[PDB]
Amino acid sequence: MWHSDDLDDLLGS
Amino acid sequence: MKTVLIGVGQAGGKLASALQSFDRQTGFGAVLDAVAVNTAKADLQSLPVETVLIGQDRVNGHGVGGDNELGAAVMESDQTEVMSALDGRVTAEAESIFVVAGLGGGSGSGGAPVLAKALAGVYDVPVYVLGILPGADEGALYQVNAGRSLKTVAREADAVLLVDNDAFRSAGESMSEGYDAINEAIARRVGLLLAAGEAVVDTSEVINTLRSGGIAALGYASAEASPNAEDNINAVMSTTRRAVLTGTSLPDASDADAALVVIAGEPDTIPRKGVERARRWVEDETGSMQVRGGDFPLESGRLASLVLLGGVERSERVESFMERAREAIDKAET
Ligand SMILES: Nc1nc2c(ncn2[C@@H]2O[C@H](COP(=O)(O)OP(=O)(O)OP(O)(O)=S)[C@@H](O)[C@H]2O)c(=O)[nH]1
Repeated sequence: MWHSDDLDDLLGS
Repeated sequence: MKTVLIGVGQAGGKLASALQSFDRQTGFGAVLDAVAVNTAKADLQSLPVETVLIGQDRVNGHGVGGDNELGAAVMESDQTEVMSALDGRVTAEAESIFVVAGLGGGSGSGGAPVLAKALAGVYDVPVYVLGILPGADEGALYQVNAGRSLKTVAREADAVLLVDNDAFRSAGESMSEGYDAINEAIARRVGLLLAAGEAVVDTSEVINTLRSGGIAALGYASAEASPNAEDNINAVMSTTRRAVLTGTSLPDASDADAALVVIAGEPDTIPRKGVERARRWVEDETGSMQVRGGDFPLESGRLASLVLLGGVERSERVESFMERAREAIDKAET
């Protein structure tokens, strides 16, 4: 799974 | 899908920068390189990508002022310098090349088809145009430039993925915010499409979707995900519907020859029945006999459907766009 550093959701608005 | 971006003109360089910036920040690494080509020196100086200035012997670094035919001639004369920026940049790892352009301008409009046709005739990978359609309120000159440009790139490129500026609007926005907001939305959409192949959706699914040629559209929509996959069946259906019907980069792009349905999110939250039914729905809605599908596992609190539609036809927006463009020309010829 691609893990996200930083607090912003990749699929966010 | 590992790609090389070449912006042509002001809009093209801006969108190409945003896409590379998205790829870099997320760490996906799908964008192997990015270069902006222009005839306006000031445009190039602000961009964080490699820049190539052409046409100084004709227009002295100050752009071609919406003159499509001057935009084409300069790219003809100076294409070697352009192609040579790509020498050490279109590496062996490249799986495609995107020529990114505003179709209504002078430089992108004129130069994009020329560069697309030059690249298509030498590299083995597909050459795509990421083309920006002018808003319906834009001047006749821009509608005419885009009309001709769109016609030419649809023949010379392997496909033309269209962005309708009118599709991305937010009440109250400043002029520059608007453009940045459009670029950023496009970057996220395209970037995710490019990233899916880098891990799982094979890059070949993207290539075979676009293989039919002509106009393409890219749909996107998202929803909060429940930790339980069963709760997300509706979410998958509805994001997929929205991606195809409202969330598309070109409005009214349902009637397509091919499609690729990517559901993105955490693996545990993506329901089998949701995905199966969502793909089947896309097949019923598009009439396409070539609907492909795959999942993009990524960290998120949400789920999204990312739907690429290849060989788009009978789009009201496209037909409306061409209609006004021909009416401008008819009115202009007199
Ligand atoms: N999505 C997007 N569209 C843009 C942006 N900047 C300009 N456009 C649009 O692109 C078109 C103009 O293309 P542009 O790239 O600016 O012209 P040019 O090719 O550089 O050449 P010109 O100055 O002679 S008109 C217009 O439709 C305009 O609305 C941008 O940053 N993002």
